[PDB]
Amino acid sequence: THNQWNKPSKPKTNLKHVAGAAAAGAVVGGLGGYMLGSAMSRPMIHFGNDWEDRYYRENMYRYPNQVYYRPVDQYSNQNNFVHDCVNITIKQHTVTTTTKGENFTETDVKMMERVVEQMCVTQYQKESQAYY
Amino acid sequence: THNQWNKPSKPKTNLKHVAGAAAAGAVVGGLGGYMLGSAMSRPMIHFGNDWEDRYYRENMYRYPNQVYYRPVDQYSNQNNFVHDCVNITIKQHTVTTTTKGENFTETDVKMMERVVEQMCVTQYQKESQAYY
Amino acid sequence: THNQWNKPSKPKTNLKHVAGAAAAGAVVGGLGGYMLGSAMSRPMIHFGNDWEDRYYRENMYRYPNQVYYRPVDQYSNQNNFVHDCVNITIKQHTVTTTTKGENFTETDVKMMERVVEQMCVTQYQKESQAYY
Repeated sequence: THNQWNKPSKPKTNLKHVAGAAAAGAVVGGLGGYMLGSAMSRPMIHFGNDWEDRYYRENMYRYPNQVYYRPVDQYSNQNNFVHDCVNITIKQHTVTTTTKGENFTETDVKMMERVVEQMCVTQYQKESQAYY
Repeated sequence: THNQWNKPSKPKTNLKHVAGAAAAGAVVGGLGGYMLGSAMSRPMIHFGNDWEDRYYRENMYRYPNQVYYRPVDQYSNQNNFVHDCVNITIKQHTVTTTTKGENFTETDVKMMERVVEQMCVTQYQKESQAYY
Repeated sequence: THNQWNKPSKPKTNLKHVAGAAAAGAVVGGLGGYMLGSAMSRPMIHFGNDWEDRYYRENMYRYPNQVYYRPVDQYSNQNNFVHDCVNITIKQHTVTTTTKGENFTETDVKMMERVVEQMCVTQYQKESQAYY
């Protein structure tokens, strides 16, 4: 006789963001930036009744991977990448307070002429010759 | 006779961000940046009843990986990368307070002429020759 | 007779950020930056009942990894990388207070002419010749 009696009370099980290869917010590029043979995930959760006998499972597995970066004649002049050019600030600030003033003049002058030429300029070639 | 009796009360099980290869927010590049044969994760959780007998499982596993970086004729002139050009500040600041003033003049002057030529400039070649 | 009786009360089990290869926020590049044969993780948690007999499992494993960096004719002129050019500040600052003042003049002059030429400039070649 085999008797299995199961009564789990208010279980909570949460799986979030389970993947073989996870690249949710990845930024990839640049002549073969990311190479991956294979990726596998197998989370297992057991909290019931389990009874097994005389079985034969999951035998003789092979996972052969070859990941080759093997170009023959590769010429790259400019290869670049940047993530962020962030929080760049230029200001002229004045705060003036006069609780009480009788006979006065206030002058506030601000000039910005040629403050910057290049601020966030990543890749360029100027007056340059390349021969192949 | 076999008896399995299971009554787990209010269990909480949380799996989050389980992957074989995790590159969620990765930045990758640059002529074969990231090379991975294989990546595997098998997290296992057991808090029930488990009973097993006369079994034969998970035998004879092979995980052969070859990761070769073998380019033959590779010419790279400029290869670069930067994460962030962040929090760059230029300012001219004045705070002025007068609580009481009779017969006075105030003059605030601020100039910015040519403060910066290049602020965040990553890769460039100027008046340069390359021969191949 | 086999009796298994299981009554775990309010267990909490948390797995977060479990991976074979973890590169969540990595920055990678540069002509074969990161090379890895294989990476595996198998975390296991047991707090139930577990009864096993006469079994044969997980035998005869092989994990052969070859990770070869072997370019034949590699020419790299400029290879570079920077993380951050952060928190760069140039400022001219004045705080003035006069609680009480009768007969006075205040002048405040700020100039920035040519403060910086290159602030965060990583890679460049200027008036340079390369022969191959």
